[PDB]
Amino acid sequence: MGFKVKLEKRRNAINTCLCIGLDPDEKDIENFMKNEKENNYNNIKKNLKEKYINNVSIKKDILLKAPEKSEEFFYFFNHFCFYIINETNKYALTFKMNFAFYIPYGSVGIDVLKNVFDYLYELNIPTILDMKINDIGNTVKNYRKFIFEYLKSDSCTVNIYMGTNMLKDICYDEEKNKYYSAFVLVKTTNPDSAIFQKNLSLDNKQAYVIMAQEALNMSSYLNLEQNNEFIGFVVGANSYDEMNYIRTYFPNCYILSPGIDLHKTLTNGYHKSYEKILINIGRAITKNPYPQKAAQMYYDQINAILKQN
Amino acid sequence: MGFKVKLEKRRNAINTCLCIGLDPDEKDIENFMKNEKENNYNNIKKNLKEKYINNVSIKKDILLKAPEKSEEFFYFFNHFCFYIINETNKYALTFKMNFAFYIPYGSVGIDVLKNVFDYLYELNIPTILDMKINDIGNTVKNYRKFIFEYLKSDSCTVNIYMGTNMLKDICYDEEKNKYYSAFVLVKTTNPDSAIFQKNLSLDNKQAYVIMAQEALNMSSYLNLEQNNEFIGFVVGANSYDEMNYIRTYFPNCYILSPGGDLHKTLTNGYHKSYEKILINIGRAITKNPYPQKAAQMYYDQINAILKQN
Repeated sequence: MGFKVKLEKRRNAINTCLCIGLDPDEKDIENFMKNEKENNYNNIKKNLKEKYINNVSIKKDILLKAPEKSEEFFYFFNHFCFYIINETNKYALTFKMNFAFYIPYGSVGIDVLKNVFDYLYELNIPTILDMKINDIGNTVKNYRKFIFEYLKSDSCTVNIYMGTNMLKDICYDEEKNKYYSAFVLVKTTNPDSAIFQKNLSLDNKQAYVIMAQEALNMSSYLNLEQNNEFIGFVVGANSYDEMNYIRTYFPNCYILSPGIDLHKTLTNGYHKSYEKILINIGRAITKNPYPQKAAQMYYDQINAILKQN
Repeated sequence: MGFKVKLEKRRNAINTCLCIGLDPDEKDIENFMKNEKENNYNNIKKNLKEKYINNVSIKKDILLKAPEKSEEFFYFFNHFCFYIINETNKYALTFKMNFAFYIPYGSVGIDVLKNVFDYLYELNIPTILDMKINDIGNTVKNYRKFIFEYLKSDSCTVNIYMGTNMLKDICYDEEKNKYYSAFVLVKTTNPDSAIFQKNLSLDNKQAYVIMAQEALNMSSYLNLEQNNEFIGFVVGANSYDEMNYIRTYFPNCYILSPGGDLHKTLTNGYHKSYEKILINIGRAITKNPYPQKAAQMYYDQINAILKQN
């Protein structure tokens, strides 16, 4: 009942700040399908035995079939995500799905995305939708409906360069009086991020500092924190200077750190409530041949730095 | 054969720079469905009877039925868009679809969007997908695939606040040796737009000015101009001062102007090749009870102001 309590409770249960990124590309699905057919559907038959696969709402008929060839891509795309979640959810404080990977095939990927979020909700695992949404206020409400109503995601990523007021139409819904969490793009992984995030300035502060300041001001205006919701910051893992600054001048804020030296990133943005520094690791786990092992490795590496801090 | 070439021929054929925005909300579909049920599906039966409806690729069986109640919403959503396109397409230089309106219901809206783009492609009408995409380079290729390959869109809107290099991954595909057009967000409609677009600055130029030149530097770098493609700007119609600066200091640009006083907007950003100043009208046409007249009305006004130039 609120993203902060759900994050707090889950953090107490598993004591890590690892966020697992599920961003399946075309190679992953064909390799998964090729591997599954070669090795007698070991993972698929384990998927079909897990409890919540019965609760997904899109094409459950097709998914629960043993291994209709128009649905072949849908079948393995959906089972690949279930396999990654089933293998690795034990080490994940949260799961972050990037919408770009589910859209390039049309509706079929949104159906998988919908199943993935339904599966994660059934598992009561906190979710983040990485869609970097941005638009004018009334148009933006369609994104809020899709993200927080259709997918029932716990939070999402936002590009507020078009204004901070859009956060009012993402993080709050007057018609149901429900509050939602968001992560705004502050400092990002690309090498040319600095052209606008850094070189732009106002009142001698850099643009990402102004954007972060603008975000938190809207968080207090909307009363998010009071309703167990928040507005957080996306800070690239490689951005050590900026990450240190954000934690220094903004403690109490939630940071989501994609693009991954792990020790430097965690120590710079550490917090006592370390669900306030989510470490996103994606391809390193999903493309690793033993995802549960790879996730367990990164789980231990992050627990080492947490106690050694 | 090229977005710049396609706009050129279509502009001379119909002599207008009107861009019609197809952004159907939930009420638009209910009102259309209520009207169709009362008047024995007058417009729906007019839609089915047009030649090009046969070239849509999703749920074609369902669409060509006359008026299984689960597909009811899909049926009227798709036919409403077909109705709007059929009524107003002869006055439109291009059609701009905003992705936000097609996603809030899950996969079902993407199926409609795909049919709308398939329908418009067959009509050889230029398209713009208003998705305001932004992401890191390799993830963004998924958007380029969705926009320019799946929907076969002619152009799209881009938020380059995360870096200009992402335009390299949108407007060009080395793997397929294809070039695409895009519109970059420069100055936008909202009242809180000024916090980052205006107040942020570098060496005393405002953020939209440096964003705009950074966008065009990537356009010249990518050789878009040679390949009959371009990178344009999204400048709000209400932003008269900024529109004035953009047209003079970057002439020969493509400008897409959503969102006042139409006369002031057009003459401020007018160009001899006036397909370089697309005028977006959405709610005024699609929510008007007589769309063809409203499209013809706005068509005549903008054709009239063109003569005073």
